Amino acid sequence: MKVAVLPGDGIGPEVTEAALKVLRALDEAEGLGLAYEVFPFGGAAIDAFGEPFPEPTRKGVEEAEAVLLGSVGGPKWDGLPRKIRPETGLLSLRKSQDLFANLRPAKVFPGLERLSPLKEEIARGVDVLIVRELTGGIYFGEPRGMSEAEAWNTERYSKPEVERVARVAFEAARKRRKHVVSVDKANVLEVGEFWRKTVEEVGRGYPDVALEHQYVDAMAMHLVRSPARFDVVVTGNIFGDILSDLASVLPGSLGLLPSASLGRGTPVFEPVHGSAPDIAGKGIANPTAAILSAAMMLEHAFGLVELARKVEDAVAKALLETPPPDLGGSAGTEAFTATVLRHLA
Amino acid sequence: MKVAVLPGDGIGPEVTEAALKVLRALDEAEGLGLAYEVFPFGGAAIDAFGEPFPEPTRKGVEEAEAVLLGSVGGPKWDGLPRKIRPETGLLSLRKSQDLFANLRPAKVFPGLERLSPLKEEIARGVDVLIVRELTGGIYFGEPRGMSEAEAWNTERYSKPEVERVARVAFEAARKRRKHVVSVDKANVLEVGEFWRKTVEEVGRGYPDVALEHQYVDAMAMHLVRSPARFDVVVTGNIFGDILSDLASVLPGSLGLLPSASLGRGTPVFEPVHGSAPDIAGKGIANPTAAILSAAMMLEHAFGLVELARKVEDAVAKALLETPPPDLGGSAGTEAFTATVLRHLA
Repeated sequence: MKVAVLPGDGIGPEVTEAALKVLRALDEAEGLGLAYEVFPFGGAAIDAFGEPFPEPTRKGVEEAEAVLLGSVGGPKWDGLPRKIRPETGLLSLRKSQDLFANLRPAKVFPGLERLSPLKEEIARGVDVLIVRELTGGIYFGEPRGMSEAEAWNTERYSKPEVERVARVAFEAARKRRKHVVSVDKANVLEVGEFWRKTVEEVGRGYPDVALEHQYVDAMAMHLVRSPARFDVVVTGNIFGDILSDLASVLPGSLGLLPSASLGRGTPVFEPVHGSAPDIAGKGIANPTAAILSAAMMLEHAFGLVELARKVEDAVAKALLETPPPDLGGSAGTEAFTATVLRHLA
Repeated sequence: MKVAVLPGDGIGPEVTEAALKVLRALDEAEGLGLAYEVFPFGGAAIDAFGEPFPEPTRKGVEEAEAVLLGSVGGPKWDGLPRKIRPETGLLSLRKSQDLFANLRPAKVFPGLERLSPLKEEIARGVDVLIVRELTGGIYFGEPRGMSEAEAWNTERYSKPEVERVARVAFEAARKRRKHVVSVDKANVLEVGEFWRKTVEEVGRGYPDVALEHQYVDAMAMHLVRSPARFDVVVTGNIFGDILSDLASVLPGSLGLLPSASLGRGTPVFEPVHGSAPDIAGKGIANPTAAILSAAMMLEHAFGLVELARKVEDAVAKALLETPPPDLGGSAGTEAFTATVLRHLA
């Protein structure tokens, strides 16, 4: 199990090490053959190397089986040339490994329905994975322009772009509850219609996985009214962006959320939360998102789904047993990682 | 006050007459100079005339100051040629009057936070009006197509299309709480950027109204986390469609929602709910949406905002005092219209 570990900035070192504590603990207990090396990325790399993604890290990410990424970014680097800012190294990293699917799961863990914006009864059992196409669609479409008189942008998708994101949806669903919802605007848009028939054609290779389709405006409505009804959700890039952010607020605790970017090259697992420089070194940073990113790595980079589940369960019990300051408790980083390991043992 | 009344199908006759009872009651009490004539539309018109929008109604809508529209649609007409279906007469009606802005308000009335999907504390005080651009954007953009290899669609807007929907937002905000949020994707899209600077230029003529801008994916997140923060929301057509449906589920009682379509010609005020043929003639249909459409008519077609508010208040008190079957009570159509009139007197 070859991991490139890119802690980054701020709380990045702290939360990344908490996830490595879970992983080393599983490696001793099951013999996963863990091997990892820590590499400079982000602001630390700009300061030490002069660019956020230097060639040592490029090579190390190139040679690894997965990246456990921390958090990148800081005011010190915010004014730099776009070429070398922290935010841009994240895009260089995605590009180098041709990652075309962002996976953002939102889950209301047992006993934390209290944190949801939705009423308990709706929040109970939500566990949905949003698969967002990353490389195409309107942010990248041509033709595009603006004049004094008008502006234009093109939502364009080819059969390969849809097909590849559809297979990561289908494959992900097999590792969870065997249901996929593809979301489109097939009733008004050619893109919609084309997307739908390409996912339905791809669906055929996955007989063991159910597929239905929803129009995006009905899908936003269901994500507030009955989000517990969904397992995996797949859609294009801008709708994936709108629907991953919609689903992200449903647990009501944004710092808990893990992320993964999957593609042709080395996959990247990271927390959705930023580098939170303001509390770096205090040992209060909530590691839940970084430990859950480690769990997504086991599931999606090594196929160790059952291990991923076990880690999630330990996290779930820990959030109840010694809630972090974010959930109104007092358990600092170490203390919280400890009760996860304590449930893991 | 010249009104063309188009009751339509199913519960259309029943709920439309309940709204006319409120209006005749205000007309006697204040001397509004109410004048209305009832015209065939929808399925009733297909059956009597052979088309859902016949020339008598076209002319009557042409000569009126506002349309109070009921609900249109029925299985009997669902198989007909697209040219003459009920759904298509609604589009012919919009076209004839060049209505370019759909206004959908979602409001959690006092004491009905219980019905919301969101926790009480978030649902309390939500009252947001979504203004959706109706004529342009991607559903209508050229170029558009599909081949075996790819599909394409164009999100295109000209300075006039944005400018006109922006002024109905600004004007609507003046009649409520003096704040507008315009929503875009200005950070990635040319359309976004262009939309933003055209609304900010239009904002200048409305010094008495505040303007801020939000990216759509952040705006979906806020509509679940703090929707009470917003007065009027304006955006393009597909985002207006996604965000009007998102906000519509927040009261948790879809049958209550009024709608208005505003433009160059005669404005149309209607309930969001369909014709509900199954309960037509039973006198159980909830009139709240049709009475609230009458109130939106007073506000947006005649500028009688204070009267509109008074009607809304009577509705609010009535929903608490004699809740309809939909809110778990027993008050049928008549009974509920009566306690509105009783608060209105």
